[PDB]
Amino acid sequence: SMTSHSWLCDGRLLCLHDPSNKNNWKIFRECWKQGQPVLVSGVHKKLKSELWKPEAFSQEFGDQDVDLVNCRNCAIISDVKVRDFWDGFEIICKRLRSEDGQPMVLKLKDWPPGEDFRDMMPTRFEDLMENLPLPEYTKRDGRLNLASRLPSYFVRPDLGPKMYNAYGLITAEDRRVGTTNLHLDVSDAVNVMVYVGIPIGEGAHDEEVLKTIDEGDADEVTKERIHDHKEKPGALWHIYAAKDAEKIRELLRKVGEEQGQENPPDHDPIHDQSWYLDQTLRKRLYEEYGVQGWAIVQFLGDAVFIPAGAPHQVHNLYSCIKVAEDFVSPEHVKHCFRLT
Ligand SMILES: Oc1c(F)cc(F)cc1[C@H]1CCNN1
Ligand SMILES: [Cl-]
Ligand SMILES: [Cl-]
Ligand SMILES: [Cl-]
Ligand SMILES: [Cl-]
Ligand SMILES: [Mn+2]
Repeated sequence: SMTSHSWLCDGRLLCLHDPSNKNNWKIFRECWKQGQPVLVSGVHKKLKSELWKPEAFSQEFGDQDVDLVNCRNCAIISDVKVRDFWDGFEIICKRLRSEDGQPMVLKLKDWPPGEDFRDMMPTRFEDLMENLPLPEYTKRDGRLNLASRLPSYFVRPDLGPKMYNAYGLITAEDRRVGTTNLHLDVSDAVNVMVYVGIPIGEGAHDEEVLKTIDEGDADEVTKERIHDHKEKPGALWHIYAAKDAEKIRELLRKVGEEQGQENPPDHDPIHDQSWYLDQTLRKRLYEEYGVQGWAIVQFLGDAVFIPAGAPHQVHNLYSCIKVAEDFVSPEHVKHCFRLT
């Protein structure tokens, strides 16, 4: 009952349906050469589901020391146990509370740390790397991944993968906050949604998630994946073409000045990783600068391909475990060159 692919974002986004189809490159490479992001669905069906549960991470690693971020105000919670994060992932009555008694929104910072994923979790590492889509691009030694083949005239990505773990944003005020603020990377990346935790306690929180997707500018086919197929939505992305990055910098310098920030005329608001483009800012970008983006809802098992140089931001709808691998495609190697 499956086709090779379909379109999202009104024809502007390729969606591949079979993550292990040996002919995916033939559809992928034209969209990719044009600087577009790409979605691949179904990767969860390829993985060992018991390796990707929050309860297993808490049991195996719960005594490690970590720092957390309060997503609502960017405050750092220093030197707590990683079980203090995992045990509140889905069960809200266990979640650390603010001084005022609210269940907090928390991101687990840099865990596993640096390049340690493979050493700490060798079985997770194997399960992910063996099941990544477009493997000639995405595997450490794929024929179309230049990462291991480039001289020092190019910025090379760290050894991955990297895990991205954070709770869902909850309230109407939370609609304007990012999980990961607007930034860009000089390498390509593939980001896989390996687990979505839809809570209980303040369970009945479904309604604010629909208003967020709608105001997020999501297309009508993406709204159908909820109501028709009952797939689990993880996170709302906005991605912008690499060619539009300077126009985005101009908007954010004008807004920083309007808000009384005192910045030099050359400072880089995208590198600062301090902005989240809310509905007001995304409309201003379109109307005042002529820039359109891609609004993407990443469901359980969706792999998002983010092109080198493309500004992007992430807003978790529910609690998410994401795992990402950097790579260097020949199509986009210009973005990591250190001259001209
Ligand atoms: O994966 C499938 C599949 F399950 C069914 C089909 F009719 C076509 C494909 C595509 C994918 C890329 N090229 N073959
Ligand atoms: Cl490009
Ligand atoms: Cl492991
Ligand atoms: Cl491939
Ligand atoms: Cl961030
Ligand atoms: Mn990134």
